[PDB]
Amino acid sequence: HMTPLTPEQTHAYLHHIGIDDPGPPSLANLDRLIDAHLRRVAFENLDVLLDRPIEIDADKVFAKVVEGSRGGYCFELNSLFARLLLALGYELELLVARVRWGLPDDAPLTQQSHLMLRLYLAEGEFLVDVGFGSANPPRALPLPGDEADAGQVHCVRLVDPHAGLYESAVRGRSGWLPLYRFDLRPQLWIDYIPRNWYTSTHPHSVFRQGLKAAITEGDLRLTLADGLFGQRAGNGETLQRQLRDVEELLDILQTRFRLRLDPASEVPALARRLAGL
Repeated sequence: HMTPLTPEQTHAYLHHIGIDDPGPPSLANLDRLIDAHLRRVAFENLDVLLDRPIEIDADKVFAKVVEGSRGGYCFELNSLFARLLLALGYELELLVARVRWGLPDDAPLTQQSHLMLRLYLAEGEFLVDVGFGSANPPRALPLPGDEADAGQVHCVRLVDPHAGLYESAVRGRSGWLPLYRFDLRPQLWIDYIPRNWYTSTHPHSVFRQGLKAAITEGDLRLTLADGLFGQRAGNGETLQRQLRDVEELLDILQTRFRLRLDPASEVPALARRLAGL
């Protein structure tokens, strides 16, 4: 069940991401939480690479992220963030999407396989995502946005009114490039159990095939794709560098991505696993 965090949990989470007083529900306050979360809590699949189970129950993700100083992927980060938002008094529904990022509109259908959130504020409805990784938006997106506003590079658009089909997209030269497409059917939390099981254990899951990590630092979105370290200014000049050795990779994970890795029970096994990347 999707129930809010406890007060003690709320406090600790807020402190972890560097917000002292979150203020009452509003778009400005929501954006502050989102921005702080993207800078503190990395998107990462390290546990999947260690063949550790990804558990999505509240207390388990809480302990991993807040108490353990680790990140996770969409079913971990967006569910835990949803529970914080519920505890802060926001009103939301869970949504699910089919991921299209980096695919031509020709490519076949993809699985419903990303969790994101629909927020109902007095001032309008917003799509909220802190768990999409490299291409994650830096703020809450009005649902839908305004395609005529050039400031809105990320934009939610109704693409098939008949089918109630929306996309979260980014402004391209050749048109809008979808991150993912979805309809507005609210989701029950238990229906993400098979979705999470699939991404964490299915041998064809992209999360089992290499390292993927992302975090916001300064003006930049930092990413790792296996040993390739990227820094994207967000309008999209990106500098990239192949990391030289596992030692460099491990140092960057612990510094730039802010991950706490146990020197005995994690780092040695990770050094071996990452060496092939």
